[PDB]
Formats: sequence, C-alpha cells, structure tokens
Amino acid sequence: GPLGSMLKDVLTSELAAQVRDAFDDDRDAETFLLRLERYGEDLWESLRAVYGDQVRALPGRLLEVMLHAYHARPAELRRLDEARLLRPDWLQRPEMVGYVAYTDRFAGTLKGVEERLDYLEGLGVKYLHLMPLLRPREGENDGGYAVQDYRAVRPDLGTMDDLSALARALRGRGISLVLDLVLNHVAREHAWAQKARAGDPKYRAYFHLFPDRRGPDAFEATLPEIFPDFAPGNFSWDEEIGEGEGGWVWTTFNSYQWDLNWANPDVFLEFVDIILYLANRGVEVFRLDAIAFIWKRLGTDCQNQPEVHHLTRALRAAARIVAPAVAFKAEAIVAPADLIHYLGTRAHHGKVSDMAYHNSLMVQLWSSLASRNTRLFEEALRAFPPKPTSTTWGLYVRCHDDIGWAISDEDAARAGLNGAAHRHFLSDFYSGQFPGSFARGLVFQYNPVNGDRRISGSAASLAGLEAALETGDPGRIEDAVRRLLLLHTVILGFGGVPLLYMGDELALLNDYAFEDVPEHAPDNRWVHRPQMDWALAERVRQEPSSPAGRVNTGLRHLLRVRRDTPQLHASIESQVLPSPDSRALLLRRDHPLGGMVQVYNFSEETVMLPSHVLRDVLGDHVQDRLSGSAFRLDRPTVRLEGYRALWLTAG
Amino acid sequence: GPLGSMLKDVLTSELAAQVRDAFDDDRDAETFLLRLERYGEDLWESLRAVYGDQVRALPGRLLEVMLHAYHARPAELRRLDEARLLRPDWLQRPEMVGYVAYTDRFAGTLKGVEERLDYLEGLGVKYLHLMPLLRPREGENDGGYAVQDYRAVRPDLGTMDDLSALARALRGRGISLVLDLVLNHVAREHAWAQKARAGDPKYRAYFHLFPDRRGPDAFEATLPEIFPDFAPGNFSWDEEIGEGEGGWVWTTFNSYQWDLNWANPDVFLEFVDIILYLANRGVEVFRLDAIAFIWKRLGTDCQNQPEVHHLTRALRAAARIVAPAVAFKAEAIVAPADLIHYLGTRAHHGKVSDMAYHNSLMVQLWSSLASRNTRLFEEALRAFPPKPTSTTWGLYVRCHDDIGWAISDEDAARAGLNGAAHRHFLSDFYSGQFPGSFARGLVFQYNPVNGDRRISGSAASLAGLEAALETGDPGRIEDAVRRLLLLHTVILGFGGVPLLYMGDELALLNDYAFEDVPEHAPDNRWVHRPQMDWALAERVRQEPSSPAGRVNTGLRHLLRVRRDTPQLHASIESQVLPSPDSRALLLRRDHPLGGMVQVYNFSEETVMLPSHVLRDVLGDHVQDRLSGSAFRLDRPTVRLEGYRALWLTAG
Repeated sequence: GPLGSMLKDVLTSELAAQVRDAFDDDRDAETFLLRLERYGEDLWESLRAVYGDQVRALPGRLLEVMLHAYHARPAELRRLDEARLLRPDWLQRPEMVGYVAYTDRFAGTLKGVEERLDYLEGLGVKYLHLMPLLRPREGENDGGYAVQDYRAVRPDLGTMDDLSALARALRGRGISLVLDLVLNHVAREHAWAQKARAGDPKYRAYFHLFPDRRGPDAFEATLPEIFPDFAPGNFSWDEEIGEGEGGWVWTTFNSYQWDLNWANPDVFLEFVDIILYLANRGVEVFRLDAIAFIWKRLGTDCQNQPEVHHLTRALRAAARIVAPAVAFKAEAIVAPADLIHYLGTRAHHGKVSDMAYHNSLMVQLWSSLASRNTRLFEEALRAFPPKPTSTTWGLYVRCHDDIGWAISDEDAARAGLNGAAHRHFLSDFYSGQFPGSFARGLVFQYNPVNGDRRISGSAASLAGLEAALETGDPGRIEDAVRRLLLLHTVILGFGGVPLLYMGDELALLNDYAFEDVPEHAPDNRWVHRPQMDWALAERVRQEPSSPAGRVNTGLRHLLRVRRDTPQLHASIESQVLPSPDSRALLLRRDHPLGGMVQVYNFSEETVMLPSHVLRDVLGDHVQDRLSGSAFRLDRPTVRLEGYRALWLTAG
Repeated sequence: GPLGSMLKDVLTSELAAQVRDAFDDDRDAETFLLRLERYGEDLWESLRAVYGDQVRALPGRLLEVMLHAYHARPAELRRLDEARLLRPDWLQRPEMVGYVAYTDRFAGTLKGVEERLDYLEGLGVKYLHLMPLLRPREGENDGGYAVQDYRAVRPDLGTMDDLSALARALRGRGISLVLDLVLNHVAREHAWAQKARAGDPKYRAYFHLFPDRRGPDAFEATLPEIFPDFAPGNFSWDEEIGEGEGGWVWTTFNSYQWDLNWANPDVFLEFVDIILYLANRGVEVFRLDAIAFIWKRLGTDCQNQPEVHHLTRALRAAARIVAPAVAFKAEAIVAPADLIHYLGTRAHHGKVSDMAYHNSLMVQLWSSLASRNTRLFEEALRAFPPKPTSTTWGLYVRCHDDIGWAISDEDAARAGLNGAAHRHFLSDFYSGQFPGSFARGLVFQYNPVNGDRRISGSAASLAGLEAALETGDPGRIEDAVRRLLLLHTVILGFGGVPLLYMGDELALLNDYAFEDVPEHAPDNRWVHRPQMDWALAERVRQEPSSPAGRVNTGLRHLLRVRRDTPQLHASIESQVLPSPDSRALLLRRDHPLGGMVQVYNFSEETVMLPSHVLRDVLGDHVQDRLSGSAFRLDRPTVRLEGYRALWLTAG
C-alpha cells in the first residue's frame, strides 16, 4: 500500500543517486542505470528471498563493488560486452565447440597455452575451460578445487597478468576463456578459514561451525556421503577451532574443503567481488562448481534448496550489470525437472544461468553403449521439461570427474528395467567385472553402507580401446574406435556446446602412473586426468591410420559437419522419435529449413531399421550430412552397420 | 583466392576508416564499428545478392546516410536502443498487447492520441500501430496507402514534432509506436513521380515505365489482379509520361499507386533514409506494407521473389546498426513454408524480420466459426515449419483490409475437403448468402474471370451481432458475444502479439455510412473502418451487461489472464493436439513450468469431449486459467458448452 510503496520509491531513488554520483561521464551513468533497470528487480527480489530485510542494508555495499568494477573494466572488455549484447545467441551457434584442460597438463603454464592456440583453432575450438588455476592449498588439493587464494594464479602457471594476456590472445582467435567459480567451499588454509580459527567472529561466520556432535549428528541424519573413502560424513574435527579444544566444521567434500556459509550476505559480497575481478581479467563464462550444495537446511539433503536459484540469479545479475559478456554454467546433478530450474523457468523471474551440463545425456550414452539397448535412453530424455530457448546445454562424453549412474527408478521402470539393478550392472560392466565387458574403468567411492559405486576411467579405456589393444584383435580395435566416434557424434549433434575433454581427440587411455604420485594415489580420478601427449598428437597428424589417428580424423570431420549444419542451433531441442528396434536411437530436430533425424546404432550388430519411421518424418529421399551419401526411404529397410550414425535431412 | 581476398580487405578497411573519421568521440566510433561487425556481412552480402557489383559503389553512400542518422539520433532513443539490446525478447512477453487505429478515427489528431493514453494503458496496450499518417495524395488515397510525402505528417493530424512528442508520451507508458513503411509504391503525386513525368531520367528510373503494350502484356500473362473493380490489371496509362503521348506505368494496386523500381539501388537508399528519419522521431516497429511485391521478374507472379528477403534483411541491418531498438514486421500473404522466410531461416544468414502477421490463423478462425469444424484448422497449422525462436507472430481477428480465403488445396484435402469448394462456401457464408448464416459481410473485389471473392465487414458484424440485434433474439445475441470472445481468446493464447483492432473491444458493427462519402463509397473496406464511439466506450464502462459491455468485460478479463500466464511466451509455439471431436480445437504449449492445453469449442453445441486426450498430456487434475475452476480428467468426459474456451494446466 502507500506506506510500502513510499519506502520502495525512496530506495529506488537512493540507488539512482549513488549511480549518478559515481560517474563524471553521463553516458556511463545512464548505461549503468539502464542495466540496473533491466536486472535490478531480479537482483533485489532474489536477495530479499534469501536474506529478508537484511538486504535493505545491502544495496549500498553491493553497488560500491559493482560501480568500482564498472570503472575498472578495460575498454576492450566493455567492447566485448557490447558485442555479446549484439549477438545474444552466441553460445547456441553450431560453430561453438568447447575444449576442457588443466593448464599444466595441456601446456605447462598460461604462456604455454598461448603457444598452442593454432592447435585449438585448428580443432575449431571457440570455448576453452581451463581447470581450477587459482592458488590452491599445498599438497593434496582435490585437483585445484581446494582454493587458498581467489585473487592469485597458482604460481607455477603464471600470474594474473598472464591470465589476462592469455584471454586477449584467445579473443584474437574467437575463443572464450571459461573458469571455475569454486563458490561452495574454500581450502582450510584460505585466510577466511585461518582467521575463523584464530577467533575472528566476522570470519567464523563465513563457515558452519559446531562446538560438539549435536549439530553434526542432527544434519548427518539426512545427508548423503560424497567421499566416504576420503572424508567420512560431512563434518570434520579441527583442533584449532575455538580457544579450547577444537570444534566441528561442515566439510561436504574433503576434510580440507570448508563449506562456506551462504546464509551470511558477506559471503555473497565476497563472491560478487571475485566474479567481477576475474571478469575484468577476461573471464567470459563461470562454471558454478557444486552450486546445488550452497544452501544448508536441517532435515534435508542440503542440495538444490530454493535459495540456490535465488543466489545464482543475484550473482548473475550483479555480474552482468557490470559485464554483460559474462555467462554462467551450472554444474548440478539432480533430477531433470529440477535441472531446468538451474537454467530458468520462462516466468515472472529472470534467467538463473546461461548453460548447464547435461549429465543425463552423458550417463545414457555410456549406459546404452553397455546394454546395447536404447529404450532407457528414450525414457530418460522424454522426462525432461523443455528449457528456456535462450539457454544452452553443455554436453560431454567425459570430464575430470568420475561417472555417477544418475538413472531414475521411474525412467528405468518405463523401459522395463529395475533402476537399482541397472545401476549395479553399469558399475560391474564399466569396472570390467562383467564377463565379456570391453571396459577398463576403476571403481570410485564404493559405499559399503548402501552399495553405491561410481567409475573412473578415460573415454578410450571405458569404450574398449585399452582392452582391444592388449588383445591385438582388429575387430575389437575397430569396434572401440567406432564406439568413441559414435559417443562424440551424439554430443556434437544433440544441440548445445560439446565440451571435448583434453586428449579424447587422441583416444588417451587410463594413466595408471597416478599411483606413483603420493598426492594423487588415493584418488583414482587421476587415472583419467593424463598429461597431454604432444608426440602422439604429431604422430596422428602424420599417420592418421592408427586407432588414435582414426578417432582424430573422424572427430575432426564430425566437427566440420557440425559447424555447417544449421539444424544444430541450440535454441531448438532434440526430441525422441520412438525407435522400432531397441538397438537404435532416433532423435528428431525441427528447423525452419527442414527437419533432421539423427540415427544411432548403439550395437556392434548390423541393424536393418524399418524405413517407415524415418519416411514419415522426412519423406522418400534423404541425404546423410555425415557421409554425403543418399537413401530412398520407400524401401523396406535402412541398413545400419555396427555403430553407424546418420544425420538425415530431406533431399 | 589472394586477389579476391585482397580486394575484400581493402574494402573492409575503407569502411572502417570512414566510420572512425566520422566520430570525434571514440566510444561512438567503436560502438558503430561493433554494430557494423555484427550486421555488416548480412548487409553487404544481401546487397550483392540483389545488386551484384553495383553494390561496390554503394557502401560509401549508404554509410553517409547511416553515420549522419547515428549523429542525429536523440540521446533518449540511443537509451531506448540499449534498453532493447538488454531485453531482446521484449516482443515475446505475455504482457505484450497491440492496438491498431487510424489516428483521426480514434482521436482526431496526434495530440488527441495523447489525451487517450489512459484508455490504451487501461487495456494493457504496450504496442500501438497508427495507420498511414504520412502526407497522402488529396481525395481517394487508399486510406493513406498512396503516400505523397514520407517526410511530412498529414497536416490535419499534426506535424513531425507532434509525432515525436506522441512517441515520447507513449514510451512514458511502456507503449511502442508502430507505423507502416509503404515501400512498394508511392502516390502518382509524390515528387519522384512528378519528376519522372517531367522527364528527369534519375526519377523515371524509380518506376517501371513502358512506351506501349509490349512489356505490360508480357507481364500480365503471369500476374494476378489485386483490385479488378478499382484498377484492372497491373498497368495504367498516363498521358503525361514521356514527351509525346504518355506511356504505361506498373500499378499493382490502384492506378494512383506507382510501383517503385527496387532493381535501382537509389530506391534502396531513399528507404534507408526514410526508415532512419522516422526511427529518429520515435518509431519502434515498421510494418513492411506489400513487402512480397517489391521485386518484379518476367514470367512470375512478381510476389515473394528471393530478392525480397535480401532487400528486407539489408534494410533491417542498415536500420539497426544505427538504431538497435527498431524491429520490422512483415505483411505477406503466402504459403506457410514461404512465410517463414519473411522471419528467418536459422542458418548462415541473418534474421529477415522480427515479426510477421499470422494470416493463416485469422483465416482458420473465421473458417471454423462458419463450418463448426476444426479439422481444416488442424491441418493448416500442421503445415507450418517452426519459426526462429527469437521471432514473433502478430495475431489478429480483424484489421483494415478485407479477408482473403488463403486456404491451400493440400491442407483442405488432408481434412477431407475440396479447397475451391470450401473457399466458395466461406464467401457465400460471410456475405450472408448461405441460408441460416449469422454473418453480415460484404463481397469485395468479385473477379468474374475466376470467381475469386474477398469479404469486408467488422468482427462483430461477421460474428453474428449485427444480425442478432436486428432479430432481438437473446440466444442469437448470446452466441454472437460468445463467438467474439472465443476469437479473441485464441489470438490472446496462441503465442505472439495480439493486434486488437480499434473498436472490436466495443463490438462495433459495420458502418454503412461509408457509402455517403464519395472518396470511400467505391471501396466497401471502409465498412469496417469506423470512427471510434467514445459515448459507447463510456456506456460499457458504466453498464457492462449490454452485448457490447459483455464483449468489453470478457476481453479485459482475457487480457489480464494473458499477462499472467507465463506459458504464453512467444519463443514457444502452439502445437496441434489432434482432437477426437471435429467441433473442438486443442492446442498444446510446452513450457519449463509445465505444459498447457488450450481447448476451444467452435460450435454452439454442447461438446462432451473425451477426457483421455487431455489427461494424457496433463495428468488427472487440472485448472482452467480462464475461469479459475478445476477438472478431474479421470472422468469419461469434459463438458464444453457452446463456444467454451479452457486454458488448462496441471494442478
């Protein structure tokens, strides 16, 4: 009413005054103001949803961080902002291709990366995610995900100026720098944690600390265990907490990763500052690491609480008011209907993130490779609500983490399967325990209480290459190469940015030497985090007929077709076309210039696919974009040899 | 190769130099340059597609017009540009509602319009299309579409400064000014035509002139006749053409509308200038009048030639480099697969237009109202390829023009109908010749050679109100009111901006007094171009139970529900859900928060719709957004009384 309305007016006009006061150039003030008008309601409503009236003291402080970041943003990045505003579908173009690497494993240092841009450009890479490169704790640091200082690059990789210089060289090649924002937890050695331990109450309030077991036990009742072999439960005892004996601290992950307290707005301010600081060094996309974890609530699993989307929307709005070029990419392992909320809901609230990982496609790819059955794949995809058309999936075959079998019991039941049975089969199959399996993976985090297993292993080791090369059998080798090209064809065709994992283009196998590095030996995920093999990269260039060279050549050809297929624009989602044969997966993509059906054989067997299912969509005469060749669809069958993929359009 | 590449480089760097030379403020130069980089390839490739190497002499001249327009653009409109870049889906929001009116018929003059903003705002109007208000020829002028001067407002409406002042008052209420760009033809009295007649060869080249019948006869072989009762054929004889006896001039429409020659780049430059001039007076959306006509080619119907899309893309790119706020809305009566090319193709080329009229929805609405059968409606919609998700339909029940029955023979055959039979039925039905018809329309442009008829008449006269009020029968009145609310429910729910026609919210009937105005009497379209009835508008406000007040109240309620239904975002298209009963039309809309099924009874009869078709999409429990009420879908049937509409979501 009038009283409420009057207060709101005084606030709006106070925000306006602080912005106008802050610029001598009026165009700057007016621009800032136009962005605050576009994003302000998202920003502030999101903040009051999480923090209530505490927020009323917040705009002042938040606007200070943003105004200064805006003044500090290099003219070349303000030009980038304008360029992105002019091309809002930039992430959705078929020419978008991602590459993911640890700086040192790929090229030694940030300057080393500059020396391999011709390599990335020759793969048509336009999006480079460098794994956590901010200064971590010494020793074991969860492969960089235990950050000790967000304002420094790990010294062996270089300095913040090399990072900035790298981002400039990348922009010269049309490549966007993408980094992790490790926002759920810091290293126990981070200054915030050191001061919490020394007794500073401001910094004790940045964490979830407990004088004894009463709180910890109460939470543990409803929490899963992420790393039972590294750090049991979700709380760790630290002697140096408090003045007396120590205390308990929330540690979802390793004991040396302390979960931050996002119920404190100071933590929100710190991360606004970190994001804007890194954006001003040329960072274009932030991967929100462990985003589902940031809000704790007694009685729940402390994942995917509503506050997570409020905070994510507010962090995004604050960032883009200053730097419209920056986009966000949620990493979240949750049911499909929930994942869509990490993107946005096309309703009364703003977009939450620009991209999210499609974990379900990755799991179904490996699941159907093992079962040679696509019915589960169809039902898992069918469970997804549509995404907002302006948001984009990140698709992947492998990445730095183990594989969790996120298969829903409901999806499984619709495909005639028992979910628990099938998840159990997938870890037996991918650990190589199932007879005849082609896979050479490793069990990760076996949980004796409930039987849960995940799997580590490189794409080429999981897809049969390592086993096939031991035997020498030419048929086992050919099938493994075909499986690797099939997996990559799906992620390149599905709609979204395909995130190639460093070295998969050379079919790198498990690196069992991780056992010889004491800091890596307890964590078999290092098995699929190899050093780049440049000697191999040069052999495949000069001799492409080896198994690695046929993966390489095949993948480069698929990348070229992807770039030239307008049906792959990510604003359009792939839909299941129900297959008459359980060895094949059919995906339909409508598009202004004519529909596409992608056809995938998930079996080594020759499939005679009944033609009518395809003819009904595309008519009598089609072309395959992948091989150039033709099919008449008025014939009874289309012959798919083992692992054949087709990208069919009319013609 | 090297020679081709070198020339291209010299051109790019010459364009860059002209831009940098033109700005003292470097930010301005850099902005202009960033826009030229975003749009330049569209612009120039489109130009060389239409004009070949002539184009090479063009950038200079074109950049001059654009640079100056950019310098001349008011800071308040540059702020508008930024605001639109920040909200690229602005036209697709459910809160978007259009209103279409002749300035003088609505409110007398442009300043008069300022005095009715509370009326437009109280209807939730955010998009105002004022009918052609540029100075026309005196006398008969095709309701403003024979323009004599594009740089002057018709003097009785006001001046260009009143237009600018109006656009500012509109922006204060969140309303976008929308005007016609009459780019296919000018009045015979326009200075270009006067000088062509006086013998200036520069301006003779702005038209399609012929010394005798040889050219005209050759074209006529493949041209339809648009206005056989006004101006036979497509050519007119003018005594003052040439020095001798006169000559022939291409006149697709009335004899006093001279088709412009778009094979001449001077005509392209003139229209770039007109567009940028009007954008700088606050025009936000340009309706491209008769866009399908602008390219002539011997041997064809001279409609929808490829050059039309090239020119439209180039005009758009030139405009938005200067004024990113401006959008384009194609008016084109063409087969569905073709219409999609007036929007864009989501391929290697830029977007052609932001909006297009969905003429097919309008025709099917009236067609199914007459037949009480929706099967043709289903097949007509099913014929559409998808549009680019960033483009938006303009939907309408009526407008200033007659209705053409654009029903395809293929669509009709799929619904078991003969296309020609059904089109013939619709003009018999809507002219009131078919026994029992409720419609009071007028035959327009009967063509004795081929039998073609169109129909004039106001929505309320076509939908049964005029006939029902003559009889006094309460049942005929109720059905007519229900039909009018049904038509508007569909356009409000379909996805896109609903373009309310001035006065339909008061259910205005045919104005038969057009016969008493000598300039209007030959053209019965004036029958559905009434003066606004403000006394009626005030009666419905105070007495909403009259038939006009129940249309008014019902429509205002539908507008409020539309604004609050996030499923209506125009990035998502309505799909046919095949109906088990031919009296009902079912439209499905997927959305992140859950699907919607809209259910429409196109019959006066009570339909017991089998529940399974809806339950399969939405589950057991639904709510109707239109009435608030509920349905259990596990019951055998859902009762739809005559003309019932439902907007169902789960719950």
